[PDB]
Amino acid sequence: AFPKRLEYGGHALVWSGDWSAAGARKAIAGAARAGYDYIEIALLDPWQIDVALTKDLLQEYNLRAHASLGLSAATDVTSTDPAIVAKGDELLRKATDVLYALGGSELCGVIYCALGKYPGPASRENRANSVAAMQRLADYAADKGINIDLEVVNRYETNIMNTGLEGLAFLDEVNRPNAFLHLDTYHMNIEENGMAKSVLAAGDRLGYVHIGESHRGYLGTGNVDFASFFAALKQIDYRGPITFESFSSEIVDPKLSNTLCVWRNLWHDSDDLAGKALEFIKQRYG
Amino acid sequence: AFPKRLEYGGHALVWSGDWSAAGARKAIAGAARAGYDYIEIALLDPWQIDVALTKDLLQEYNLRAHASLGLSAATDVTSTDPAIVAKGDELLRKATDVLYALGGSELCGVIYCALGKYPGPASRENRANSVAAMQRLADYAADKGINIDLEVVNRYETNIMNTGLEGLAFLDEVNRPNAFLHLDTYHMNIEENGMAKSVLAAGDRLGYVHIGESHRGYLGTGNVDFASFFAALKQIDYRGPITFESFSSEIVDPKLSNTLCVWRNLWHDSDDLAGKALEFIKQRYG
Ligand SMILES: [Mn+2]
Ligand SMILES: [Mn+2]
Repeated sequence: AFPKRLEYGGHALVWSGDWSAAGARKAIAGAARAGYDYIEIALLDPWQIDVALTKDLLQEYNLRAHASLGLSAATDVTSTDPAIVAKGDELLRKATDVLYALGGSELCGVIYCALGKYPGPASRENRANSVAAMQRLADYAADKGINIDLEVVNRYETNIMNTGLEGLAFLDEVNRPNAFLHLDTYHMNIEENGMAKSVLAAGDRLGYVHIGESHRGYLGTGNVDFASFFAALKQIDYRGPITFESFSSEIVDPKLSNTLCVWRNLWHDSDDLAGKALEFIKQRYG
Repeated sequence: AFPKRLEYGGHALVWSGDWSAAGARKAIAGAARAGYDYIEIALLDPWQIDVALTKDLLQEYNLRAHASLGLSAATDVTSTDPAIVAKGDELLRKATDVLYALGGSELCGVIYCALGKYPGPASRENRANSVAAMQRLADYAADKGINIDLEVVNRYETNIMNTGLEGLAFLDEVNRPNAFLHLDTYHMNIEENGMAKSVLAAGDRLGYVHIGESHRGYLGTGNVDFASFFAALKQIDYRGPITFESFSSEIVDPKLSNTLCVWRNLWHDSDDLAGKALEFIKQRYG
């Protein structure tokens, strides 16, 4: 395990739909302006990012970076197609390399399967292929001082693990010291038996947190029991990354936004949303 | 509007994954055993129902029947392909005919689009095509004393309407006296700004209700603010069908279950689930 600290991050797609030179400056300036400790960069295509320019931007705005991504059908490490697993391994190493290059310590999100709506349930071979891939990734990450955090997402985004309890079981099969559980209030709101059970069960195994409202808009305008969730984090004295995650048709990444079915505009003012989000969070945890 | 009354029902998939002679009896017996007033039949293929056998089963167990369905890509009434919209019209009239033969009064569910994940947001033409299809269905249903209830579902299941407010606007465009809004607490838990706003807004336009827990499992083991929702229903003095809807890998309809991403086993004992659900509901609304 590599060092974790209580720090507050904003997801790139709060500010930018793409990670062009401009997009990168806008998001990084955005997060720094709002008072975030770090930006979480979406690395669905880790070859299109200008790492040197991004590194300069992080220096310029005195801001840290972690990275999240979701694999695609072409890079699905659950695939019983060895070629498709190899493409996944290759993308996760590239993502790890980019993250290392930016002085990052956390690779999180849906890194263990294709992000999206599977047409049917996962076979044991799908899960087995997933476990073996996170072992290979954890071993590669470990050489570069990087922790991986597997994000438990709802039934429409993965067939592998939809609850923290399922994630902890999968993690025990992975059995790597730098592999952790990643919980997201948005996904918890759908799948979990209250907002506390998975956090209490995780303890030190919880390595990353996403704060998202039930509809993924303004914090406090949805159904998520944040009082419950933040109570649970306190009970295990959680000290790791907490990134605000939000999606509106206002800022769209052609792939990720349609994958996440972001059909409505829940906000327009990135700075208002991000500023209010960090306030909301620090009021209830810190 | 055709007569509505405050009556309690269970969704077929609580007991049975198919509507074979055996599956129909199992669902109807299950509903009757728990003390439900009606069974809600999933009619995704209305041609496969043995209507006489089902009619005999309802008589035998002294149970009423309502019908819910989702369209598929092949029958999507939002399609810009006129042949696909005509297929939709044809299926919805077969569903209506079936319901009519069972002496039914409510065709509800995702009757206005293909149930599932859309690759992108709905155009005005998609919505216009939908409204016109629901107008044609409503006029056909009216001749057979059948109301249609438009079920608002989360972003992963439709790109047409994701909140009650959006559903009410769609509903006003349809402008038919036997057309109503259908709310489902499972979908509400995701998309809605609290559990009261859409219900207070709907008043007499709310024609049909589904009771689903946040994870579609045991009522009261999830995140759904039922106390808020039932307080809202009381405010508008709702007197219509209330269906307990639940999905577990324990009982699989090969199509519906996978379309709804039912990866997890949230129950095994249909009778225990269904019995506790009705009690839970009648305790909070009666
Ligand atoms: Mn997330
Ligand atoms: Mn429903």
